[PDB]
Amino acid sequence: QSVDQLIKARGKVYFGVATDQNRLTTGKNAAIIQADFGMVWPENSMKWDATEPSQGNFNFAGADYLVNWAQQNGKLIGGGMLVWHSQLPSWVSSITDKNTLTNVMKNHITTLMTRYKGKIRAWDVVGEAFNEDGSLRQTVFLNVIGEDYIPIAFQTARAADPNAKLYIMDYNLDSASYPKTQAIVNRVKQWRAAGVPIDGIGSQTHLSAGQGAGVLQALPLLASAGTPEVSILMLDVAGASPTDYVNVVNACLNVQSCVGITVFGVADPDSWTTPLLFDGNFNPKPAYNAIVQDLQQ
Ligand SMILES: O=[N+]([O-])c1ccc2nn[nH]c2c1
Repeated sequence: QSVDQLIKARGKVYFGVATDQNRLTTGKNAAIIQADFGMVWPENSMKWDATEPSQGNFNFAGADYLVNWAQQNGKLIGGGMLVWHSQLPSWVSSITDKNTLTNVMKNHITTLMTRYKGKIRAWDVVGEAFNEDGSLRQTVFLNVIGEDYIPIAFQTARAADPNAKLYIMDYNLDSASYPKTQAIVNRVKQWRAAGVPIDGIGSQTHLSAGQGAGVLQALPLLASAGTPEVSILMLDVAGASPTDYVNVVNACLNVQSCVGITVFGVADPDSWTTPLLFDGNFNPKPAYNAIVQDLQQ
């Protein structure tokens, strides 16, 4: 059975998966994605290192491949990460001038979003902008542009493609008692009150064993920021316990603004702790069956 079809029948938009050309050309990834997932996200092909490895010299081959594959197979598409401190070319981090970096960041956002205009359901505009204590991570963007880099990124993205849902995403938003979760909520509330177009908070849900339970409280907390949408993304779970996976699914089911869930790959050997839903033989694991059973009605 298809977790995407079943979650849609529960009123959600999609059950998605991260992938890219190297997965879709090998093994059973394409067949599993065709059958079981309604949205694809690029594991790497839309990050800054892949798409703009030297300034103004864009490489769209991998991103084009994924977008084309998705359209041919009837899948929704997400993109990202537009602004991130990891996988960032040295030519970017070497910039110390505010105007220069602002213009570079805007051009990077606008170029990618314009190329795929109208084809992308949601973009991860800014990723991993928070320290664990809830302060803002001191990246080149923060240090050179200042705190306005987040407003600027979102305003630029909205102008480039107003069809897309614009997300901020972060990890360790899995417990309501951890400072980072309330901190991003507070800053997103404030940004939106200032007119910044943040449509979504995406929770990069990389769990250890037993951490699914806390998501039942953390995801409603994220939704209290008042964004149009929240989502689970890059989901994986060390040990792949059905209990942890079912808890995350139920958290999304319980939150009206949660639009869907994306799992961080297909088969365990291709994971970034056997933490995915398909084994090395590309067979569904107990956690996959448990999600199916939970979503059936
Ligand atoms: O939901 N995802 O797994 C996922 C993977 C790669 C991404 N890049 N930007 N957003 C992403 C989400």
